[PDB]
Amino acid sequence: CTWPAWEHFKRAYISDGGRVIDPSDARKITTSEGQSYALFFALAADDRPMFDNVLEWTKDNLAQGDPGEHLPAWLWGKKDENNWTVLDSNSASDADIWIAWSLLEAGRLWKEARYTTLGNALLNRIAKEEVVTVPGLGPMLLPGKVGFAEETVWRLNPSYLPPQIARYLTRFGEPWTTLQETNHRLLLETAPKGFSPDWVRYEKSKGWQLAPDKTLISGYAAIRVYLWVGMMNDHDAQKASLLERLKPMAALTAKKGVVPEKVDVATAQPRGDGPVGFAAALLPFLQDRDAQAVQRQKVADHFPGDDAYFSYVLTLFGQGWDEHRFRFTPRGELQPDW
Ligand SMILES: OC[C@H]1O[C@@H](O[C@H]2[C@H](O)[C@@H](O)[C@H](O[C@H]3[C@H](O)[C@@H](O)[C@H](O[C@H]4[C@H](O)[C@@H](O)[C@@H](O)O[C@@H]4CO)O[C@@H]3CO)O[C@@H]2CO)[C@H](O)[C@@H](O)[C@@H]1O
Ligand SMILES: OC[C@H]1O[C@@H](O[C@H]2[C@H](O)[C@@H](O)[C@H](O[C@H]3[C@H](O)[C@@H](O)[C@H](O)O[C@@H]3CO)O[C@@H]2CO)[C@H](O)[C@@H](O)[C@@H]1O
Ligand SMILES: OC[C@H]1O[C@@H](O[C@H]2[C@H](O)[C@@H](O)[C@H](O)O[C@@H]2CO)[C@H](O)[C@@H](O)[C@@H]1O
Repeated sequence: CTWPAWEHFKRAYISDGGRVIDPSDARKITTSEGQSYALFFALAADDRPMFDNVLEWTKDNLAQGDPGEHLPAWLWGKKDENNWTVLDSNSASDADIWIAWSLLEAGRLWKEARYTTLGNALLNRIAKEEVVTVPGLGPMLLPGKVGFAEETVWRLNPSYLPPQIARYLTRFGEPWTTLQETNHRLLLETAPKGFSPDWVRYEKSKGWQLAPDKTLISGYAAIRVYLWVGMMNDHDAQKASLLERLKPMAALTAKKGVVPEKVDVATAQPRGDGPVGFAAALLPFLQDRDAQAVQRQKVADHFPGDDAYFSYVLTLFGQGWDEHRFRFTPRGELQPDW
């Protein structure tokens, strides 16, 4: 029947009108990411009323009524004391992808063609507006429709296309067929010490820009890479290759029992202790039963409060998967626990 942590999330973080609010920002923001994760969780929980409430808010307030015609603006909130509105009209493609996947899986599982039609239109718009062929790489997913592509340099975010979602989307043909391959190579090629970067640049005639840099780190974006990989179905033939490349994050977490806040991608040097959400995010990733139980204790004893949006959503994914609240099939479909 119910998923208690999701029920609490609805009460503490989602407005009556269907917007996920990050309370830690003075502008009391909603992001397209937060909306997209709420759609996913509502679908996993078999919660069509909240799915629809969140979807309608997203459509009307981020997408000018129709995500098939307008990619959702990524940031919304208090712009001035008399104006709650879009704060940045640019898209975030990780959210766009999670919205598209959630609509397509809701349409399939709830047998609702309206969701399928909207998911298809949004997917097509993602391909049109934030997928480009990068010389040397092929088709790649940009992090947003503006701001990440210049004539000779591009910036990517390895957390933005979960491998299981890339595998699911290949059913729609190109560019998704090729994007699944370029995404897999992105993940393998940009983790030279086994740590995936938050953001990474590719430069024409030069390749991936992996030199040591205080900004080339596995942090609050890339923690999601390990989470997505951990939640891949074991029968996905590529899960093993990704676990093997990212194994240093598992070995480092097991060593002192603390997920690092930031790891230098070029040197593997860690700094800081990650929040509880990082512990939960590694639950599906850690294959060793003892290392995973150490992190489980931290999530149990330091479960995120109502002032911790990001750790809460990482916990709904990571603890949710740890509790069998949802699974992915080998093709990246939702295998629901309804
Ligand atoms: O125009 C001046 C300047 O713009 C640069 O492009 C910007 C672009 O204007 C801006 O919209 C975009 O903002 C990103 C933001 O940095 C990013 O953090 C956010 O990502 C979401 C995502 O959903 C998350 O899951 C995770 O990434 O965090 C947030 C949600 O919390 O997405 C927005 C939208 O893409 O950043 C661009 C690059 O900085 C130009 O590059 C520059 O040349 C110009 O000078
Ligand atoms: O016109 C564009 C869309 O506007 C939607 O209404 C928004 C209001 O314009 C906005 O003033 C209000 O802001 C709220 C905020 O939701 C709430 O969390 C905060 O505490 O108080 C603010 C001020 O009341 O948000 C709503 C959306 O939540 C229309 O609903 C929509 O149809 C229309 O397309
Ligand atoms: O880009 C990753 C991610 O950051 C989230 O907020 C972080 C923030 O990056 C960090 O500066 C702050 O100190 O802690 C929080 C998380 O505990 C943000 O909420 C996400 O939407 C964003 O995707």
